Amino acid sequence: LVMVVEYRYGKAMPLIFVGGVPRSGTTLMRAMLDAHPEVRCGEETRIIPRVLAMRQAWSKSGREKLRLDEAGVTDEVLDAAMQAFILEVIAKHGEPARVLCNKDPFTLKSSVYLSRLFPNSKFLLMVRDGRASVHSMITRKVTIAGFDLSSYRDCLTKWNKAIEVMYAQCMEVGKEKCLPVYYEQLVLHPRRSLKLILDFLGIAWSDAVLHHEDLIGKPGGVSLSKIERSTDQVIKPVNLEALSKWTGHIPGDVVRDMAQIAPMLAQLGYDPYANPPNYGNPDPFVINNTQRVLKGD
Amino acid sequence: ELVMVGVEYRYGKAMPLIFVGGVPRSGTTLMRAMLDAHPEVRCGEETRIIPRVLAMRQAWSKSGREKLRLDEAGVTDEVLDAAMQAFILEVIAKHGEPARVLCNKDPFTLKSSVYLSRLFPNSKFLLMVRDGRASVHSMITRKVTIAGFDLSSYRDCLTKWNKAIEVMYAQCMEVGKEKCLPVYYEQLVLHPRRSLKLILDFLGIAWSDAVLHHEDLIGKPGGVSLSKIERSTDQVIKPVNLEALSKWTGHIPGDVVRDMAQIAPMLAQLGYDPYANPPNYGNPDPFVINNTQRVLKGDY
Amino acid sequence: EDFEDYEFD
Amino acid sequence: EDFEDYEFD
Ligand SMILES: Nc1ncnc2c1ncn2[C@@H]1O[C@H](COP(=O)(O)O)[C@@H](OP(=O)(O)O)[C@H]1O
Ligand SMILES: Nc1ncnc2c1ncn2[C@@H]1O[C@H](COP(=O)(O)O)[C@@H](OP(=O)(O)O)[C@H]1O
Repeated sequence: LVMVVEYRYGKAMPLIFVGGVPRSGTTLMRAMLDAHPEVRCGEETRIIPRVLAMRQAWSKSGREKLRLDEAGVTDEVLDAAMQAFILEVIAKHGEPARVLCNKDPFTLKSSVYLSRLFPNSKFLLMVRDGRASVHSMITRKVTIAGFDLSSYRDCLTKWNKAIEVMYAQCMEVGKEKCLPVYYEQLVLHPRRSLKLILDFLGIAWSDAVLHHEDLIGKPGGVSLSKIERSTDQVIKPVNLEALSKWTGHIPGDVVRDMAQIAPMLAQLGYDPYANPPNYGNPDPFVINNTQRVLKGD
Repeated sequence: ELVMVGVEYRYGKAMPLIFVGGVPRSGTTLMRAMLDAHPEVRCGEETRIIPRVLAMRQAWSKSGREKLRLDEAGVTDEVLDAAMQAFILEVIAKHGEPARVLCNKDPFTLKSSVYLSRLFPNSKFLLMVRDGRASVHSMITRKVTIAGFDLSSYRDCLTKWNKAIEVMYAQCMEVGKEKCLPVYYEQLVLHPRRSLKLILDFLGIAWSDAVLHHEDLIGKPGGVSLSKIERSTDQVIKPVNLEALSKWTGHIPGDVVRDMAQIAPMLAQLGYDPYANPPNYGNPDPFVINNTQRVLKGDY
Repeated sequence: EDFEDYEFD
Repeated sequence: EDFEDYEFD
């Protein structure tokens, strides 16, 4: 029970799951939460998404589920096992804090299940223009098993189904427990965005969430894996550079078929025919941050 | 320490677990049935998910690069092991009735006995060993599927039985005498009383006569839970009997008979003569003879 | 789909 | 190339 004021970890504890389709601002989000003295997310565990996928497998498969039932390995047992594995990884892989958090992008495919397992956890789902997420994964070569980096159409098609699932789960979990966070809104208005999020989380304001990059390497602060692909971006302050670098890099046939390939775009408020949408007006805060990044601060 | 009622039994990483295993079709279900019949012990059915999580965790440490990324994420050996410990123990503790001593039987878990030993330092291991010609004949004629085994070929199945037990036996040896005991299926069948006396000693469990009466305890409180879709079930409902020791003989293709020593050098190493076709496994206790006559009489 | 009596060895 | 950056399903 004990992580090691003495916080004890357990099924009923307050928990924050951050996720979304990779290259959707998920690391930025968790680094901003990490900056808060009362929150710790830390790096991507990688193994949590694996045990969940495993779990999601033994459910669909009839033959397998029947065998597990007849062995007394019921939902009750699997869930208890999952709970304990997850609690241990989350609780022991970084420093302790009043509010524990996990970011592993795909965990948000099982938010309904995770919410059932942890009845006081809440969920932040990152949402970013699929066209930006895909162009990111192709040009930087961030690999996802089953996405074909040689094809915009494929990656878009699989972004679409991925976020369709995650969004539906977010809706079922309910608005008290899951908040869709729009990357482009977070970049455009950090302070407005973080105000709503923390509120939603039932956690109090701290200017530190607006200065995540000053807390990199520091204690109670933000810990970054040097192998994680987002790391070189998260060291900079919230800035505007990555909003629409995708524009013009989409093959013309994919541009034509955008609404059909990615109907989730229009669902989440991205006009699939704006190249790019007008995401909004930048706060002076991120205008200034952007200006420092270009000079090299 | 998680708790269950059904007095109240307390379970943790330091409790004495029994892990039974071996190559499937080696009498592993029989062995765990006999233990389930001890009132102090529950093994219960094959969980399936334990060797599955063990395979996964294996892959992660097997790749140097994946190990590095985990370490960099703070997901270190200690964190993995704690999550494993916790995962495996929930499944073992809760997949059946509670009992003073807890036991698991998933045949290939024994390829991971050094690891499980490390995770659960008072757990012990029973490696079931049976003439591979018998297990292979069994897996083939019953069509019991094992990932990577080609059931159309005795040479392939014996070649892989050989590899599986070579690894399992290397693990057993490495944890040592105090923690892993090989149990010969044929000696178990011919001599159940003496076998179970030696097995219960090794485990530091007081003798109980009910180990020799597992068939009277099927489906019963503190007794033997059987899954009706596990392939050993129709065999394990009967008392320890003799029919299955030697029936493999003569059903092995002549070329494999001939190469038996190249193909399965683990036969010799374990005390099965590869050119004895069959070996003399020995002579049965009157108890087993009577059990076998009861089976033929049709009391099951 | 790849269901077998023993899936991991 | 024993594991990708990501996985699930
Ligand atoms: N300080 C910052 N300001 C704005 N966007 C940031 C940021 N740090 C990271 N991001 C963006 O988050 C995206 C990665 O999200 P994830 O962590 O889910 O992979 C990257 O997009 P690009 O690769 O398009 O730059 C990255 O630029
Ligand atoms: N009551 C009993 N007496 C003797 N052997 C038994 C038995 N119950 C099961 N077995 C043997 O255990 C073997 C299966 O082992 P496992 O459970 O490890 O697969 C089977 O061999 P056969 O298939 O040759 O009959 C089976 O006959």
